[PDB]
Amino acid sequence: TNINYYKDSYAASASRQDFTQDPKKFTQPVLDSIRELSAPL
Amino acid sequence: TNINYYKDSYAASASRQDFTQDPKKFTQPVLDSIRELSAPL
Amino acid sequence: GLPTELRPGTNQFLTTEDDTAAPILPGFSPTPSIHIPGEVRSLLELCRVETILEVNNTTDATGLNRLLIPVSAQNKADELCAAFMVDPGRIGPWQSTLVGQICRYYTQWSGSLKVTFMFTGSFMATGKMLIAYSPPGSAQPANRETAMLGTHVIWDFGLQSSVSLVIPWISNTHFRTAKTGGNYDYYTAGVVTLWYQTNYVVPPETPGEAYIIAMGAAQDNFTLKICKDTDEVTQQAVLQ
Amino acid sequence: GLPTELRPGTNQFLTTEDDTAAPILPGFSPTPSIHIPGEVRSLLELCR
Amino acid sequence: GLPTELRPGTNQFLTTEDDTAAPILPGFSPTPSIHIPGEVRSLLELCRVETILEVNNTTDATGLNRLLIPVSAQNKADELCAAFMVDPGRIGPWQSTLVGQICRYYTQWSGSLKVTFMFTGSFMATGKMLIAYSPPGSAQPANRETAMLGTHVIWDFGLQSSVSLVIPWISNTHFRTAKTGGNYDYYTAGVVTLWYQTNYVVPPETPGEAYIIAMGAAQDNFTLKICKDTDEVTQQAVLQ
Amino acid sequence: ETAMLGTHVIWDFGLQSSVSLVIPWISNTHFRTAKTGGNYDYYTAGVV
Amino acid sequence: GPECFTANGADYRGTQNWTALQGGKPCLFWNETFQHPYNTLKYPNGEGGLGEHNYCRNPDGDVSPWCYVAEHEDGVYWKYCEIPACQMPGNLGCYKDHGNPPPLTGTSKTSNKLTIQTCISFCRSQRFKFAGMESGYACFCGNNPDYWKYGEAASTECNSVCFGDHTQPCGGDGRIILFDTLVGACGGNYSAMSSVVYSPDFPDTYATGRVCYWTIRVPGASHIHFSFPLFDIRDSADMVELLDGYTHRVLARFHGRSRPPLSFNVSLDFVILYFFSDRINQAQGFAVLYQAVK
Amino acid sequence: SDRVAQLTVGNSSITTQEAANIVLAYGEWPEYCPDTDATAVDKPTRPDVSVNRFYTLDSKMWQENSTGWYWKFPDVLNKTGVFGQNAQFHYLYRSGFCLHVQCNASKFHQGALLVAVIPEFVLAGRGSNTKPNEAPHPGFNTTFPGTAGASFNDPYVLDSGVPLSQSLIYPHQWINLRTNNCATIIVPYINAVPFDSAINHSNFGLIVVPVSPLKYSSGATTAIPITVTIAPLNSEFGGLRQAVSQ
Amino acid sequence: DPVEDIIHDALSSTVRTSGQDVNTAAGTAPSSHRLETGRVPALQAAETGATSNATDENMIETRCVMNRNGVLEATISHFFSRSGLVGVVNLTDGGTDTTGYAVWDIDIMGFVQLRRKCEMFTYMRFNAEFTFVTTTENGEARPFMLQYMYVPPGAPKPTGRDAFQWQTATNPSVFVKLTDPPAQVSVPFMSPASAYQWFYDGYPTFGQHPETSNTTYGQCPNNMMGTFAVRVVSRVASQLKLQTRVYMKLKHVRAWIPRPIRSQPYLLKNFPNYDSSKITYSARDRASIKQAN
Amino acid sequence: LQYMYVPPGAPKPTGRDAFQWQTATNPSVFVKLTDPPAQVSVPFMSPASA
Amino acid sequence: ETGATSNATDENMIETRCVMNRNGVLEATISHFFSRSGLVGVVNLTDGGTDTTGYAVWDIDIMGFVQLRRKCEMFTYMRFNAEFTFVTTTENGEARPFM
Amino acid sequence: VYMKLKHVRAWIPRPIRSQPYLLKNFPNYDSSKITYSARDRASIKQAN
Ligand SMILES: CCCCCCCCCCCCC/C=C/[C@H](O)[C@H](N)CO
Ligand SMILES: CCCCCCCCCCCCC/C=C/[C@H](O)[C@H](N)CO
Ligand SMILES: *[C@@H]1O[C@H](CO)[C@@H](O)[C@H](O)[C@H]1NC(C)=O
Ligand SMILES: *[C@@H]1O[C@H](CO)[C@@H](O)[C@H](O)[C@H]1NC(C)=O
Repeated sequence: TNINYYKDSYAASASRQDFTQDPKKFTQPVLDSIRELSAPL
Repeated sequence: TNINYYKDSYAASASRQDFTQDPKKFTQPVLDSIRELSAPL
Repeated sequence: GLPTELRPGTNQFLTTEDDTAAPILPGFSPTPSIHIPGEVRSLLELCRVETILEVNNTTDATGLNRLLIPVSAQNKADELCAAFMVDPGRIGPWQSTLVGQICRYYTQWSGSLKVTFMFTGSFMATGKMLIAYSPPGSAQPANRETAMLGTHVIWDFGLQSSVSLVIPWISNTHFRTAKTGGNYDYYTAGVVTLWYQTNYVVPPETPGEAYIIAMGAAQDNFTLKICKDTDEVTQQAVLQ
Repeated sequence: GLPTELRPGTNQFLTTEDDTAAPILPGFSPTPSIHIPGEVRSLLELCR
Repeated sequence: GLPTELRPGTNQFLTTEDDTAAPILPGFSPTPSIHIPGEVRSLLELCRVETILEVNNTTDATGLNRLLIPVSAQNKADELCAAFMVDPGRIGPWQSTLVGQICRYYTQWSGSLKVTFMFTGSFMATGKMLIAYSPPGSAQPANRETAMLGTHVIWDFGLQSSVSLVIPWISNTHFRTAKTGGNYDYYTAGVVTLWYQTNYVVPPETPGEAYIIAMGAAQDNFTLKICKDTDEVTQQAVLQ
Repeated sequence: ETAMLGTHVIWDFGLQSSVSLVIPWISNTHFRTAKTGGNYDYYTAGVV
Repeated sequence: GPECFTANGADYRGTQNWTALQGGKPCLFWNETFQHPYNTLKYPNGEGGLGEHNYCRNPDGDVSPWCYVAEHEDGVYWKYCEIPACQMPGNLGCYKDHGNPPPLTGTSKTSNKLTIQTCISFCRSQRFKFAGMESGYACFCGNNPDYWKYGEAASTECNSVCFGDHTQPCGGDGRIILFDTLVGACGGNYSAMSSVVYSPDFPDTYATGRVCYWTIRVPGASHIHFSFPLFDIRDSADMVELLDGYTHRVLARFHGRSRPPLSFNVSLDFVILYFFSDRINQAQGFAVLYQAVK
Repeated sequence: SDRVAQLTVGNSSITTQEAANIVLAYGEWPEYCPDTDATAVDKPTRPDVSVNRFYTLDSKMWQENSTGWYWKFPDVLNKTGVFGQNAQFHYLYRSGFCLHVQCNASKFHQGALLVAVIPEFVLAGRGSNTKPNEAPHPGFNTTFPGTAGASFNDPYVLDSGVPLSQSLIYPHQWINLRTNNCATIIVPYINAVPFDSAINHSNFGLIVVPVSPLKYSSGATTAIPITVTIAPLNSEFGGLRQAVSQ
Repeated sequence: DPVEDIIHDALSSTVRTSGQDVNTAAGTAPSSHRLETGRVPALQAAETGATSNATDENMIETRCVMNRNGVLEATISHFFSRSGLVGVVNLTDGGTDTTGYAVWDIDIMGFVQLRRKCEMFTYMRFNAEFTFVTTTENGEARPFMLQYMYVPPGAPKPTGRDAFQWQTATNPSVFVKLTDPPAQVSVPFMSPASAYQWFYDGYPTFGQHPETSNTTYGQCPNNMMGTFAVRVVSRVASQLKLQTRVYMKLKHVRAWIPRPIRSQPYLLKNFPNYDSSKITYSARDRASIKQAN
Repeated sequence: LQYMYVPPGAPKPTGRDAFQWQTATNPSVFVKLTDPPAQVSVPFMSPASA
Repeated sequence: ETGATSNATDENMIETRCVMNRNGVLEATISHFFSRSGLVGVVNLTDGGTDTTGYAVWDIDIMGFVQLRRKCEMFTYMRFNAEFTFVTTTENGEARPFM
Repeated sequence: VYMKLKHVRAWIPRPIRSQPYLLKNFPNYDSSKITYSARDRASIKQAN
């Protein structure tokens, strides 16, 4: 519904906000995806 | 028909006025809903 | 760009217009609400609940006793107990009820008004009372045989000590205005007057005086008009 | 915002234009009317 | 042209509005992007990763040792090892963790917080510890038999030297604010206190002191509110 | 204000001048014995 | 020296009649100002320096000296008066705060019943010789002598009330006050020349049975001249004793029944101020002032 | 057939024979915290019998020149009862009360009483001074009187600058000595937050005002008392911790 | 099944006033005389706290009126839709005042006419529409520019005219001219609580509370919501005495728990303190009881 | 300039610094003098029908 | 020690309850975290009698002022589009009829 | 001169700088005044 009065792309304000969160990139950046409630070692 | 030029909700003026009146909340806040023309006691 | 012209009525911060304004926190989620009782959605909702009148608003009646009319036995019959002007916006007893305070925020009012009268006397003491509403015209009547002619309700004591009178909405126009005096007394709504029907008959070893609590409200057809700054605030100093 | 330009003829309180103005009492219901005789709708009605 | 009027709120460079502006290079194609790891899309994504607290933020603890709490054997039992106020926005240890720095950019915060405690002692030295969170109210408790009553987690050493406590989000309101002091301490979130459960029992020919690293973060239900200029910058001179 | 804490019944006068309290059977055991005193007061049933 | 010893200006009876040195208001006399709550009709015999004048006093128990002035609809019916002379010895002034780095980079704490001496008891417990309040709840110790780095500010807007006691100021929000640690304590040695010896736990009431010995060892001073500007003792068992230092000998005695004189010369070089108190009933506090003249 | 009344909560069982008509504040029964709105992530506790009893406060005597009394809730119950020992050990709290007040008098006496709950019943310093640092303020024991319940000083403005004449917007019920010797109110949890502290935030007040003065011909009972029996419903508790008196 | 007492109440722990939408005024139907016992709507019992429902049809010989009077303007949504004064600032930028800035904490209780309206409802929830009118002390407009930064709780407050807080990389600010129509901004419901509270029967903190002077009483912070600062955009001072009023509107309002209207005059801002020496009686004093003017 | 409508019964202004100009209920028009003329629509606000 | 975050969820430690939360995470994303405008630079176009230049050149460096700097330091590589705004005034804050 | 950032896409989050800035294009701090992030407390077991 957001609208742009120019034929360029970079004159829009909030053209698509997005919910996308991936804690696995930083919080658990592990090879062996450990179990949620087990002993890691 | 009312329109908002922003993607937030709190920039509208009178987005939905409403007729909703409940005199029973305050005027007759009674357990035993008394009769309309009888003796209460 | 699009061609346009600015009509008159621009750049004016109108106090009561209804337009959008720039959101100050973009992309904001408020604190989610909670279901709370007592959600009022109208002020007519508050006009339909009773609040006491300061009908005994006299000099030499200070303190809490302004809310109570005295009632004593009358050796001579055909006696006048009390009376008050029904006009809510007008000064007088209705300054102490809510429906008279909230009416002052608006200019015009319509719809029937009702008043109850709780008796606080002893259980054994009994008596009859006549509650007479007089439409406008002349002043309050002299004797009860002149106050009959308006709509009146006769009251008997006993259990269930609160009778209800309802002043019917009678008026030439569709709306009376709250201001009264000068030429605005053309919108006067009469006077309610309460008379001793028979007496306040008391048994022995019982106090020979009592009190009535005059509670007033608005009937379901109460409707109001444009807004108005009230009169009960005259702030002089800025609050520091 | 939308691009635009102000043409001439702006800021002029024309006595006979026909535009909207800000309502002063928002959400107002008037006193309901009444059927009154003699409702004239034209001045040619009075020339006859 | 089209008739129109300028409402109030015009010609105002609002810092946080969201409108179009004239493109400066008409018909421009940017440098095409490249797939780069570490693409963050939220700041809550950064609150869920641990960073060390400067819990030993005392005079006579300067250098790197601010990040470490000492742990030694106690000849007398029922001893208090350390404690700190859990409030992130408040000054204190949480100024050194990210979740306390990033919370300062916002006003209000909610959601459970969690802290881990890595033990750095020798392999043979073992010991039990009690980690007690106390909700608000009185100050930090005097003895551990008064600090039991809050939610507490008991910790045993061995392999896997990092236990996890999670401070549950308990509060009358839905959001506490970062500022604390005066009347804003109504939003205080209690105090975490760590107690010697039994002792720091050491074998012979082993150092009789050790350290714990207190790492803190935010639980998955961490949510934040309107923005705020932080407090950790007071630039005086313009950078030349 | 110390005797509130047990089961209590509040009584108003008027007509029907006989209220009823019922002492509920509360006891550690299944049966109290009639003898009371010494060590048999372990089977005491309180006070009205 | 100062015309004022206590941190509010109660004993201040100065000649100032204005409300400020810069932009001062001509203050109205106490004997026509009767619509305002303080005047001279219902206050006979001068409760708090009240008489036929317009000098700023403190008869209400407030945090500052003040008076009553009218306005051209751009003022309030009173005004706090700024007096540069009533800064008690032990007050380093009030200064404006900025944030980071703080001027006092010692230890910082926060309470909710913080009076003044609770911080001075705290910086003394950590051997930081300067203290700092922030708006009645926050403590700020530190040994730094560069507290003046941000700028000197007037002592009028530095007067937000303490949460502990509601009769003395604890600075402002973003404005610091600085009290030394030698005051509000006892003991130690005074090798300085003309410093000021205050009660234990000043400004608060001394605690239950505060017994302690001051030490004034001055090199080569001919005579020591004491004074008693503020000396209010209520119970008799609470005493003050001026002892000799070499032989531990009694020279003078004052308590709640023997009122103090103005001053008297104590002509020796090593004197001891002894203090002993009772457990039951307490009193406001005492302040003295020694002058080593060679 | 309507004058009798039997309310029984917990091990208690109250009865009143002359008073009639239970008034329920705002038409909503007291209910537990719903799942979709609570914030206290830990499990709260539901004793439901030990605490939900009819605790009886102290008797306040009514004289012919009396002014009024008032209480605060749940402040009246923090030293007594298991509910007291439960509120001192928990930071969070939610409950809904069943007020009930009694004033017995003979059929020869006269008088009336205004009974009303007052949500968020703050009080007001009684003084013309507007100096911000020297402003008159009510003391702690005046605003949190405890189990006893203090008296008014000027009831016509409720000691808050609000006229008593308008005080019937709140849920109320009149005791009047000709027809009813007692009154009762069932009030839900009224608070802008789902839970609150119990020894800091009082949810509401209660007022018992002698509007019509007690008047009796000489030769009768002169000492008329007033007792209030109170009973929480659907109580909650969360965030266990050490004791806290105040 | 193991014990009935635990499954009985849990099954019966379910949820325990379907008012209609009234578009117009309430009409009335006729009514004739009715001479019968047992049925009486007058003799109610106001002592139960209920409102008497003695309708007009049930008392007198009424008529048939199909009313049309609109109730639109009486709802709370359009009752608070009016904007109103909130505060004034005094940005006295001159030679003597070497500050160049003026900070004002938001308190709508400072002015009575808007205060007395919101006192009628104990808990409110709304979104605001602030409006910053701008002028000099003489009412004159001038060619100058102003900055209007909102400083939330916890933010660093400005210190002077050249302060770094005016960089406002996070704090929302309004840059506006003085030859401009008034700036207008919408503001959301930014409480930490779920609803605003004009009253608080207690204290923010725990611990002791004295009885000699209780300055922390009745001060909930959930409504206390930070400060709002202004300067002229300039590093050297221009000599002008400025005074900008600030106005707000209330929209999307939702009230709760109606409260009576305050009759006594206000004396303080955050405390509803009246004076015992001058009790302003609500009703005007009449001559005698039976002398309705 | 400020342009407040004062209905019948409202408190009339008393001076320049009057409290009635707080206008929390009375409709007011705040407008500049270097402005095109202010223009406002007004409804039929009689207590009568005509 | 493995560098992972501990996943000790609240349900797995204490006797929790059922909460269907509703708190919005919209305002915490990076898109609305940098949406605020902020100061970048100042120029000093001292056009007078002494300064016979009449122009002032300023190289774009957002690092010059701290409050915007410290925000973008949190992310090492960024990609965005900008919305510049050139407020205009004199040293006295006065506006004048010039171009 | 003011700027806004829109359509932002970040990568590789970096810790927040605590030390004060001294230069423009170089993150140079001062060894003589290390600004410790956390405020200094009294002792370890004295949470304010
Ligand atoms: C840059 C924009 C400036 C305008 C923004 C200022 C913040 C406005 C927040 C409004 C908060 C609710 C209204 C405040 C009411 C009272 O001040 C408090 N409830 C208590 O006094
Ligand atoms: C006529 C239009 C004038 C405005 C156009 C000026 C050019 C703006 C280009 C913006 C480039 C990205 C933002 C710059 C950031 C920093 O200066 C550099 N990254 C390094 O210091
Ligand atoms: C102040 O100083 C003295 C009296 O204290 C007097 O000569 C002088 O006129 C006074 N000024 C005013 C303005 O009262
Ligand atoms: C009031 O005090 C002033 C200042 O001392 C004096 O000039 C004046 O005469 C006094 N007036 C009266 C009535 O005592």
